[PDB]
Amino acid sequence: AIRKKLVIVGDGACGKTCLLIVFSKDQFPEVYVPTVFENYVADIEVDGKQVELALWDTAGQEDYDRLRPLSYPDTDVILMCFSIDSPDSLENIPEKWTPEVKHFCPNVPIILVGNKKDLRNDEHTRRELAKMKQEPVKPEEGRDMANRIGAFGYMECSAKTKDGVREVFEMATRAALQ
Amino acid sequence: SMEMDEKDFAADSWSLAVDSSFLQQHKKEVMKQQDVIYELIQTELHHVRTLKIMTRLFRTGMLEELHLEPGVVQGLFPCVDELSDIHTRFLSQLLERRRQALCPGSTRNFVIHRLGDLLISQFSGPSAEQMCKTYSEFCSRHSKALKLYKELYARDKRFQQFIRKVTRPAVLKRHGVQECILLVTQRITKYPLLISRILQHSHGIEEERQDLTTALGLVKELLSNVDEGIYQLEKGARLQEIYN
Ligand SMILES: *CC(=O)N1C=CNCC1
Repeated sequence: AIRKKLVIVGDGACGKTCLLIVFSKDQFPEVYVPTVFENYVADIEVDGKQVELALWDTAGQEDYDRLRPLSYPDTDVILMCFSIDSPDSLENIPEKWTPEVKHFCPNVPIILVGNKKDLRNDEHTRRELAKMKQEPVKPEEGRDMANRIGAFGYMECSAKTKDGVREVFEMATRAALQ
Repeated sequence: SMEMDEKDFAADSWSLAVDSSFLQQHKKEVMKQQDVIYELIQTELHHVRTLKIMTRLFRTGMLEELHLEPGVVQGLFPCVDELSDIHTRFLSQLLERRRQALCPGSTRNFVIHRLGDLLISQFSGPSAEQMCKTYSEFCSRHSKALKLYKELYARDKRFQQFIRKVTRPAVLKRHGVQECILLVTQRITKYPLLISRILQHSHGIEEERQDLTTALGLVKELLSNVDEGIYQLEKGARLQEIYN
């Protein structure tokens, strides 16, 4: 079992703490969702290979430009998150997060991940976004951004329903092995 | 950690830690506030435990079993004694506030109504200046500590042998040397998230809402100062690289 490091990046409230929690927790948090995530070492078997995947979050570090890069040393895979109910979080991907990740983590594969895909057909989400001349991020807008920033791939998930979560982490393990 | 505090913080939430007949006597808003307060104490208990693994398991184990210089060990675990003192003191105050709040006849049923005062004391005056200087120093020596660890593991057989031995227990799975260093660096940025969520459920008593709003401002001022004070050291860096 080789050791690989994963770091999740993206704007505040893009669902990155929730995503790490739902993957690391054996049972869905039905009573309390923790505010923060410390770290976790996942035992993952992908395509016949056993890997110890260390999971790290950057939540809380978004306003601290000199503290935040301390999370990057020896990263093997970056999960770059945006929220599907937030087109503004997708716009910050190529100008803010991508230049930072390519500077501190050169040659590290980036997986662009569209979080909260359940909100794409939520009525409160659609009504609130319409009050700002907006709509939920379409699948092709996510793929075009992933293509444009040179991402390894594009993936979507829902931490609320657990759909697509296991697939994101198994694909991140495969990317870390290349 | 000590068994007493580990059992008191074994449950996934405050709602699960207290007796269900005690939980039923409280409003949902109180339960929500208490769950985030419980998470702040539980993560402070885990943080202090991470620093004891660094000082007692790694640092002292290297000094007592290896033939490395004392300056090598200092480069691997910078400010760990000062950090341990600051956080063990803070944890002691949090645990005493909980113990004082227990119901007579109970070791688990409690409600913490006042916390903002304790958070203002920790993040103001001399204790805040000491956290600021210590975290500015720690975070500036972070990269050097990781590079020094990697150099020793790949070159020294006995150092590699020591690491494999002390990190073999399952309880140490997420607590290797590099993991402990990043765990400590990330701790300070968790405080505004925890305090903001506690403040969200603390509007009932106005003195408490104001004490938590003051405490949030103090933590953010501290983080901004630690961020400004960082200048990442490099092993064998030349004066020319520094002044350019
Ligand atoms: C994932 C989640 O629900 N939360 C994380 C930080 N603030 C509170 C809730």
